[PDB]
Amino acid sequence: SLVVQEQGSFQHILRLLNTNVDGNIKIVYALTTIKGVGRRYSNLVCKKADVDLHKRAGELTQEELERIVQIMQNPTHYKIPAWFLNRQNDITDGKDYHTLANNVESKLRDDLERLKKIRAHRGIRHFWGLRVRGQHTKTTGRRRA
Amino acid sequence: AVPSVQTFGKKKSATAVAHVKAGKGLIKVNGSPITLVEPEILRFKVYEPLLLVGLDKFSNIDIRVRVTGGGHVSQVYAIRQAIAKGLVAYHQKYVDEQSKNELKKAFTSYDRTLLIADSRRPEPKKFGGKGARSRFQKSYR
Amino acid sequence: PGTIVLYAERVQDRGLSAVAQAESMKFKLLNGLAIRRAAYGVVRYVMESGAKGCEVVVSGKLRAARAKAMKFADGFLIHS
Amino acid sequence: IKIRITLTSTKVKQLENVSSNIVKNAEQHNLVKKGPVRLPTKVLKISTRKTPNGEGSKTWETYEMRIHKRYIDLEAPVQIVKRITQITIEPGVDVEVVVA
Amino acid sequence: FTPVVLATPIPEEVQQAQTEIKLFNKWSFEEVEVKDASLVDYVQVRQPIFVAHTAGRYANKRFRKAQCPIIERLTNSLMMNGRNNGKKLKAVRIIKHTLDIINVLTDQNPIQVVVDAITNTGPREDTTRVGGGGAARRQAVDVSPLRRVNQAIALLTIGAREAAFRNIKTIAETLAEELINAAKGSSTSYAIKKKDELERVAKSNR
Amino acid sequence: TPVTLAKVIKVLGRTGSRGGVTQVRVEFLEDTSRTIVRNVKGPVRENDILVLMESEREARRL
Amino acid sequence: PGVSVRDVAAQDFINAYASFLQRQGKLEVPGYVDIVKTSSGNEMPPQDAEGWFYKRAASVARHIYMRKQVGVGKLNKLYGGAKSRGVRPYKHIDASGSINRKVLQALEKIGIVEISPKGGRRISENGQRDLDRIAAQTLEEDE
Amino acid sequence: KKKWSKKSMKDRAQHAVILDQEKYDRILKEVPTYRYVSVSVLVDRLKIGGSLARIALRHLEKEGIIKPISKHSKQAIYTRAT
Amino acid sequence: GRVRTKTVKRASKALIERYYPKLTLDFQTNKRLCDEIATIQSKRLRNKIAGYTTHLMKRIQKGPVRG
RNA sequence: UAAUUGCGAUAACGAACGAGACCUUAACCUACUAAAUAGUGGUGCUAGCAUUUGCUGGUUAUCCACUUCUUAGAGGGACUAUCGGUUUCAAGCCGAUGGAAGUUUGAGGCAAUAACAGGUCUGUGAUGCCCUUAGACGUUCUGGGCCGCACGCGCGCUACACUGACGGAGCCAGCGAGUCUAACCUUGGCCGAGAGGUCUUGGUAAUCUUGUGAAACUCCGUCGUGCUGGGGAUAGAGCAUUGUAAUUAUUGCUCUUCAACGAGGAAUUCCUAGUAAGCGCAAGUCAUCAGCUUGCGUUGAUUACGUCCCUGCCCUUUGUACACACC
Ligand SMILES: [Mg+2]
Ligand SMILES: [Mg+2]
Ligand SMILES: [Mg+2]
Ligand SMILES: [Mg+2]
Ligand SMILES: [Mg+2]
Ligand SMILES: [Mg+2]
Ligand SMILES: [Mg+2]
Ligand SMILES: [Mg+2]
Ligand SMILES: [Mg+2]
Ligand SMILES: [Mg+2]
Ligand SMILES: [Mg+2]
Ligand SMILES: [Mg+2]
Ligand SMILES: [Mg+2]
Ligand SMILES: [Mg+2]
Ligand SMILES: [Mg+2]
Ligand SMILES: [Mg+2]
Ligand SMILES: [Mg+2]
Ligand SMILES: [Mg+2]
Ligand SMILES: [Mg+2]
Repeated sequence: SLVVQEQGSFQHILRLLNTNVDGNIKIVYALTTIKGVGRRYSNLVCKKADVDLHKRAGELTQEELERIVQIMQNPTHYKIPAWFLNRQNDITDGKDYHTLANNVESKLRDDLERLKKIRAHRGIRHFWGLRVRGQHTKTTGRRRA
Repeated sequence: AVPSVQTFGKKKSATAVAHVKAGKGLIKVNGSPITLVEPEILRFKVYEPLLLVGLDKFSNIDIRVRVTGGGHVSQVYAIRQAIAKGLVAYHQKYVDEQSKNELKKAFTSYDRTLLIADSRRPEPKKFGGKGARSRFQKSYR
Repeated sequence: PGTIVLYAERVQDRGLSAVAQAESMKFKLLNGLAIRRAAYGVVRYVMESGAKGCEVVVSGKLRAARAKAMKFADGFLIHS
Repeated sequence: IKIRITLTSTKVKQLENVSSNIVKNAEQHNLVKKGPVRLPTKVLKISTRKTPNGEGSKTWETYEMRIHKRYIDLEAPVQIVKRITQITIEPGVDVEVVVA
Repeated sequence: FTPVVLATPIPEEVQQAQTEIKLFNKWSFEEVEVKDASLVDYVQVRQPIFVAHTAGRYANKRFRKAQCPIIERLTNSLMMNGRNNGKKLKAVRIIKHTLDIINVLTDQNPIQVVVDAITNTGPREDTTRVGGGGAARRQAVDVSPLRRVNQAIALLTIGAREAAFRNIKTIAETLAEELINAAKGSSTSYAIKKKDELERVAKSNR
Repeated sequence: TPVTLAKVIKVLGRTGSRGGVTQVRVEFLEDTSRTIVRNVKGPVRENDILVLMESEREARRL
Repeated sequence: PGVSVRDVAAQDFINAYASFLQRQGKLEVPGYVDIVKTSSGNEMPPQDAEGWFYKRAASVARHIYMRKQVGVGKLNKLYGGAKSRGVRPYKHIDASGSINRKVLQALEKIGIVEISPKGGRRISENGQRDLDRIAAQTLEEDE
Repeated sequence: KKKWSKKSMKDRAQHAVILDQEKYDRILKEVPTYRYVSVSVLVDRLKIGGSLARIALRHLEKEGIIKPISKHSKQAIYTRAT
Repeated sequence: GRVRTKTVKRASKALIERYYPKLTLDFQTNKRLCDEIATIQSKRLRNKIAGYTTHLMKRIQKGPVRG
């Protein structure tokens, strides 16, 4: 309907959570390149941080950005019902967490070497590099590497 | 009593019972006038019995149809057959054939299935294949 | 008790019964009669009783290790 | 009274015979009645592989039992009513009479 | 023309399309005479239809498909390549948009454009295969007027489908520029380029 | 670009090993009443009109 | 001349009623709006998001006027869709029950629809009154 | 692990999404001399994105530069108002 | 193919051999009388027999026929 | 001729089975019998808008009338009918017309003689013989395995995207299944994002689930040629259901991780009209579990109407050093 000209404050790709956040495309799908944030979480985070969803993430001022990443790193304070979270009742402290950029693969490795060092079936299955969810392995996953 | 006839138009599994009587001449499709069938391309397919004979012949008779069965496309062809059959059957019972004779050759020269339901019925599925004729696949080595 | 009763009736046209003749062939074979002789008597009895055609087939090991089948029949029988 | 007589045979000739005898019984008993209302025939399909083992061409086979149902509504005193239950019995014909 | 009001409000546009002239959605089936001979009474004009959707039967006989209108034959070839099998309502809507685009560009009748597209791209010669034996050989033959129309519809719809695949242009406008170029003759449409290379093979294999 | 129009007057039969080519004899509209024999790739009917890039042809069975 | 919901197109009627209830803004807000997918088969929440409780209320208001009685079970069957179950083939799945139940509970509060015998909910005189006025509004906006 | 092909890549076009003042007035004089305007017209031409090709198309309606003939979704057909 | 079997042809041949001052070149009256003049178990067979008799009446009216 | 189907010829005449005939099913019946367990119209009560007659509805003990649509029982109809060609001018064939239907009307069921040393003793308290028969190869209990993976194949399912994905609306089927000494198909109310839980109800069923408001589809919107909002494999955390028991996750759900795949090489399969193909639904097995099968419906193409080139089949003649017969 209406088209604004342009701002001098537009920027290309930017830095949040020590990730290379792609600009130039919409904000909901911009935060999806961060590991730990998908389509549902980025849509809800932007909704609670009262940014308009139509605006491209390449044009956004400062004070919305760290507000957005504050809701990411502290979800349950901003009325997230704790079933959106990736890592709830974690393994150590029973609280509800939402892992993020360098935490998602961090919690991935420490669960695995705990499972390896506890000598459970899932640990040695992951150690051998095979399928663990009970999939048939006779005729699938042949070019595994 | 009022002068009233009733017909039906058929398709694969869609039947449209049309109640044709005398009046101002509203045409209804199950609760709603003709302009709201909503495939919006087959809408003009339903106008086809009306546009072929002129809207003056529909000024004295009101038609209400009730269409069940089939799909959206098949229900449309049930209406357009029930409208032409109901218009003809009214002119069988109450007025002269000179309307009827010019009604039927107006229909049948244009599109044959306006008055007669088509004979194409589904074939039963057979074992050894997904369809009536097709098979699964053959393997040898 | 009292809801069940059984009635016994003589079967009309005893020759015109496949199940009565099959048991007639069955107990004749285990009595010691020849397979050809027992069948030919049964096939003769069926058309003597007023049939149109008959056919008795015996399959199994007869006078050999290898099994085969012989088909004794007369008259005409339809199949389809 | 409003009793119903429901017939649920599988042989159509005897079932139509029993139904005809019942409706002709009430006709000479000058009774105004509901006619023989004919329910849709139930087709019981069973599809099986013809082969006992699993070898050969996958040939299937659909066995089928056709059950025909018919009910007649009748309104007469019980001395009449118990005699329709006494008569009109045929092989393979299930006859049931219920009240109200 | 006479405006007649009725209990259900009949729009004027459907009234004008009814009594004034039997039309398409807005197009006329007159002055659409095919200039190219030998394809008369094999492209179907003079038989008007309001929409391309008709539940006709032309697979019963041999030459019955020639009596089907060429708009409906175009929609039937539009619903191809797997996932579009069936879905004829999309095929009619694509054609309706296509004829609109053929009206704003090259402002003549869109029905006249498609019948010029059919006649220009129809291959008049092609090659069959003789019994090759050691090596296959091509032999040039003439083409029936029925196969000339059938090849024309197939070549136009294939070129539009390939052009609209994996690019921002929609199916309606790619079919429009295929029909515009085939009516003109430019060797940039896929339909014309396949025709000349088929006739070049026929010329060199007589 | 000379082209010549001819009208099919009598269908002779099928030819080709797979049967896809039809022998027809055709009558030219221009230069009337001189007739040759041609081959047709597609479905050809009586009173079909053929166009030919060249008319200097007899038809031999394939 | 007599106006019914059947007398006007379905799409522009629902849009008119949702905008009317947006302009009014008095139904309810359940609390878990803008977080829910409205069905198990959906995978990401409605693209509109400044509403859709009012498009849904408008749709069921017309739908209740269409039929005699529906419950929450019939609405889930209506508003369901094909669920992309990953690699496995598509299947019809039911819609989310809490939205349609809270829509009807919100719909009960204003008085636009009421409870019924034989189960479910049913339109009444005041309910169809509000439906019939904007149905009259729906065909004078063309002028 | 055989491709059985070569799988050549593309040219990697760089259509910008947001416009600027130099691109803003560019569609004002250049929308005339288009005989047919659509989303695909405004993308094969100057390199604005598809979404703004819809937004600037609706923008041209409230003032009025190009005329409608059909307003179907997924295919908007628009000619020049003379 | 509409070739008629010998059961139809011989039943038609026997009716022609026996009931010439009878059924005529109209199929409808021939079907309505060959049903009671001959015990035929099937309606399809009865129409086939009555059809071929009418075809034989047409052949008879134009010269003699063999058999 | 689809057909040793028939015309006919004739050292053969009269026959029999197979084909056909037959049976089932899908089409037509405003012609018969009827039908609150299917409907339709009118009359009552009542809701609303316009009010001026009207329109859209609801209503089980409000009745009245009818069977067009719907279910059946008994029937009728189609025999290539009529016409025009062609053929020793016989069987027939081709075109047009009428007809619901004129590819034996469509699709099936049944299906000869002779065989295979086809498969099955793991369906059978059908079995001859051989083996075993109390630390039994009997039966039963516990825990595993039948899923195990460096690889090779067959049937398939998702896809590689704008003829699209996603979100709102719109909105339509048919085949069929369902509780007794059991606990089935479930409507409605309530809670929960969801899966699901709870209080009830109807149905031994044309009555209730169920109009199975199915899905592809239509219409508005967002995206935008980017392995991208295409695709969702592989993983991680948690919530529920079935079951005594789910760990090598039964299944469902919520969030996150987002791999190949850019249309497929040599090759190869199925198919002539409501058919292929797209799309779902019911049933089977089932406490739970369909990417399978048997069927049903929705949308619905293109291209021959031919030939014997390839692979095969039938009949005649012919040559054969072949007979477990060209392997
Ligand atoms: Mg299929
Ligand atoms: Mg493209
Ligand atoms: Mg929906
Ligand atoms: Mg009432
Ligand atoms: Mg048959
Ligand atoms: Mg056995
Ligand atoms: Mg044992
Ligand atoms: Mg196994
Ligand atoms: Mg198999
Ligand atoms: Mg959609
Ligand atoms: Mg149904
Ligand atoms: Mg996706
Ligand atoms: Mg799909
Ligand atoms: Mg199942
Ligand atoms: Mg299985
Ligand atoms: Mg092969
Ligand atoms: Mg020699
Ligand atoms: Mg030898
Ligand atoms: Mg050799």
